[PDB]
Amino acid sequence: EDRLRDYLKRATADLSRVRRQLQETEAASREPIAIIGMACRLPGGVDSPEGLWELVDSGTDAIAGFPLDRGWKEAGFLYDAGEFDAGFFGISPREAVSMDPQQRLMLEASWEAFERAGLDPARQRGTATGVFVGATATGYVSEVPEGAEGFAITGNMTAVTSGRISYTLGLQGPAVTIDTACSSSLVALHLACQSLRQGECTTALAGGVTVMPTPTAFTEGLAPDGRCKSFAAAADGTNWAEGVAVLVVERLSDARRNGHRVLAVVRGTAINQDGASNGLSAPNDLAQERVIRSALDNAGLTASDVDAVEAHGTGTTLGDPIEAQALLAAYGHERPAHRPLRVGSLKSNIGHAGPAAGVAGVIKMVMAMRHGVLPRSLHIDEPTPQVDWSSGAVTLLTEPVDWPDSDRPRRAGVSAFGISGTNAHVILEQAPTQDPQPAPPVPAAPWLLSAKTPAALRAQARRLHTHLARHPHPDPTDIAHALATTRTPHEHRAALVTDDHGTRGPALAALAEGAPDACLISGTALKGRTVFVFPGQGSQWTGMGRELLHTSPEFAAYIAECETALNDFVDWSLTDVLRGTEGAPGYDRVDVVQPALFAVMVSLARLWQHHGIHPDAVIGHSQGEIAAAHIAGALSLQDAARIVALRSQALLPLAGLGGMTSLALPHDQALQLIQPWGQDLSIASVNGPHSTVVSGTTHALDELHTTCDTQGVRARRIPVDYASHSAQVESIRDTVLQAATGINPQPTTIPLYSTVTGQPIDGTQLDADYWYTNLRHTVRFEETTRALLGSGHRHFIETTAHPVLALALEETIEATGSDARVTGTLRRDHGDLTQLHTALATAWTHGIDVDWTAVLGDRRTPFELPTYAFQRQRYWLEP
Amino acid sequence: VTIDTACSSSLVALHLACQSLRQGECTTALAGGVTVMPTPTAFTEFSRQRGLAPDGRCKSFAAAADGTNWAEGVAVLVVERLSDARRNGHRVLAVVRGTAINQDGASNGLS
Amino acid sequence: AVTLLTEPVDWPDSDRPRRAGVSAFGISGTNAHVILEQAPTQDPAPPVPAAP
Amino acid sequence: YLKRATADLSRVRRQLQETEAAS
Repeated sequence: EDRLRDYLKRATADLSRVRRQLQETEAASREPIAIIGMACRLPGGVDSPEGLWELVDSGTDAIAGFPLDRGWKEAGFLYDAGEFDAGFFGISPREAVSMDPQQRLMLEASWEAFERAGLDPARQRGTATGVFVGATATGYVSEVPEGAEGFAITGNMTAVTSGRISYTLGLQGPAVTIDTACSSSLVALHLACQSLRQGECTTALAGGVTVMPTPTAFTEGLAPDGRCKSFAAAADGTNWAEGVAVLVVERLSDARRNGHRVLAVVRGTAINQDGASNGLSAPNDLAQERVIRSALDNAGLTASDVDAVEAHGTGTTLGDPIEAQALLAAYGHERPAHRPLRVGSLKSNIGHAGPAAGVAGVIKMVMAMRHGVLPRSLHIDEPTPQVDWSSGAVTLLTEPVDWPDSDRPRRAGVSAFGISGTNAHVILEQAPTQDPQPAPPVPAAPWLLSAKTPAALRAQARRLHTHLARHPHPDPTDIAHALATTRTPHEHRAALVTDDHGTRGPALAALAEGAPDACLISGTALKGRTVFVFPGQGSQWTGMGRELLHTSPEFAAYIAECETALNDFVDWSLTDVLRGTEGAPGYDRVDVVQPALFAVMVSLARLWQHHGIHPDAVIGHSQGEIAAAHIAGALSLQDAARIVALRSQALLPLAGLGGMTSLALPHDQALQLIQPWGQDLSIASVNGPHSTVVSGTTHALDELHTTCDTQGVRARRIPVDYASHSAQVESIRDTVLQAATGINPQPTTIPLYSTVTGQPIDGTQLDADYWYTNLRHTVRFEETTRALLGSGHRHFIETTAHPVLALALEETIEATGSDARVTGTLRRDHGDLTQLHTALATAWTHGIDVDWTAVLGDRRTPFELPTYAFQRQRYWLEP
Repeated sequence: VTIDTACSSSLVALHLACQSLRQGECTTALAGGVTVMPTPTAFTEFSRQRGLAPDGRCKSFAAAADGTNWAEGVAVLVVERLSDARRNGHRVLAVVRGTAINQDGASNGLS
Repeated sequence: AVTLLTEPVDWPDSDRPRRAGVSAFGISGTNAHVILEQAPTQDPAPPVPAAP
Repeated sequence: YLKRATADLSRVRRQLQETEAAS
């Protein structure tokens, strides 16, 4: 039978899906963990992973004199350990002074590591992000400011070194500070890897920090010259170093799925104990072999699969031989003698960083893998004779060596041992080849930049300019996506909108110096609700929407819907009118301009919503209230299209008998002037403190313009031959009432602030007589603006083809003294994506939240940007 | 591993011991915590923050609650996978069926 | 339905196993909760003379 | 023929359940 063939096909598919789920679940406990971001501050001016690379690549010895600015011969120091941007993290100067520099260093480094992971650290709030820190308590506070005693408690708790990161960034995964002495940061990496492999966290920070505020570790085997001569015959002790090093890790399957760039992969990790060693502080070769083999077993690898080790290599006579013996036994056998394990130690460059040493070594090996070179380990006069180097294939990195990647991925071990006896070994593997579909570019893609202060914004522009000059970079759309989706929008904002070449660079240089530029938009961001403004007459222009119909599929879809709704009440095609096709009527007719403006405003409002802008309220002017009521959910598209189409056709009998004029006078003075004409004239609208429109018969208006010519009053005749909002629309009252019959006025989903009543209105009240009243009586736009400002509205977006009420709104905002701001959508002869992006970037600049993925695309090839330009200040308790 | 997550340290230590056993890293584990106050510092510092009960009693969930108070102690557990306790013939005192750790995140203050 | 133990209460073994949660919160924000369950009830040796 | 495919699925389902329970 045929049923068995159909049954087998669906049954074997279920078996294939089940076996895959079994394989993925079994291997989850040993899944590779992607390293997606890193950050560090280490001796010798190191403040980034590339700075660390440039130090080891150039064989630099960072050991130098003790600090002169701490109230205390050479060692590895962070001379700027007290430099912190307290303002950035919401910390007061009093709280920052009594805060342990280890906590402060872990905050800036963690923010940077998330930025280098291509993650906006602010978008990590509410996520299952864990924080694992290896740290020990130091003598920063044994003298603190008065009242700052509460801050001294949390400010010097080792537990808060991890917890503070989770508090400041709103992370919900566990924050654990661990202390396994000089193996702490590598054990924290192992715990972050276990947490990710158990599904406890989605992402995690793993790192360590060391600060020596007082001279103490130097008093308690030290090298006389202060240099850690790792595995050298002249090895005569270790020396201590200050530092911070953190990583952002994630399950490799999640990094591939989320499109994060993988720097390297933690293939395996293991932790163990020396156990019964010959003394508590003494290392154990058998236990170090056991931890190396556990890391290999966990990685599913053998000794010959690992090319190099970043050894613990402190430079002590006790430790160095023991470690080399364990490396010779665990890694030196069962491998080609001509492919020996290469051994080196970052401690020869900067010193023993204690809790932070292990992850500082992981950062060094990730950079060695990405650069394809194994750098030299300093001060090796000869390989120490306390080791039998002939008993295994293990060689020291006495000079730099190239690292090939043709045959298989580069792999390296990183070790960390402690005085308390707990050991850690991690196995790193090169990031796999990332398979790139090339999406098209978006024209005039805005480049966003922001910072907490104006000085910091200038530094962001300066650093981004230097970054792009020193590095060949991808297309401007990839840089735009990285700036808009991988960086936090702070208070002081700037956007660069241009489709030309040779313009973004000089604009950044102008932004860095504080000067203006044509493509540069600046402003301070705002709390505050948003209002979509829908004017009536005046926003149209011949050719509006035609560029957007060709280049915006979203706008084309909304216009098409508007066309389907208008067809049942109109004898023309909306698409044909907007495009100006052969046979279509133009905007000279009231019955085509009002329904076309309705569709442009509705579609531009839906387009703003598509780009992530959802209005808290909507306001309309005369006809504009039909579009506003539709967006408000009160009127359906078919019902709103009916009212605007039939109401504008009802106006036709009034053609030529009247008009409208704008006066630069307040309402009371305009009403005082209009008196000698009685019902022939009416106050049509009151838009601002010095903007009133008057409407009536074409005879009384010509006489009124003659009167305004005698008195010093600015008066401009509106180009329309209908007297809307005047006693004349009483002649078409029954037809205007018929225009809105058979409508179902529904309740509002977004508040509609009526310009008929000056207050919010229930959508069910937008009945036939309401639409007659809207056309007949004064548009109280200023009063309704004043009500919106009073109810917390600070962003007004005119969803129009050209700004009409922007000056009036700004005039009202100035009268009330509010921080509010106004932006349009398109301008006359500028209805393209360049202008749409300029309006979006301008609105973003004022503090409105734009979904830049809807504008620039969901995914692009990642582009690493510089990290935040911290404006650090000195904070050091003087003892 | 020595854990410091302040007043949740030993319970976080138990969570980690449980996960270490679930991942096969350990066959058996010790999980616990210890507190000795050789100096009177915790009393002088937290009473300044008015976090301590004047009479010294932690009146858990009472209307009269007016602060906490410090105690010294040591408390340890020996844990093992339930399947290994049954196989090894060990007497099971109780089972840790579920465990979890997390963060307050963005709370109304660090403390 | 959460009541304080203002007085001791008997904890019956019948029906299902006894279960209890344990909480520990910290000043640094890291929380912990553990769920304990009663030892399973599914858990003839002749003597050895003069057993030391 | 489908008895072997169904037998394999019954084994894999049990192995998936007991592996998840072990975690």
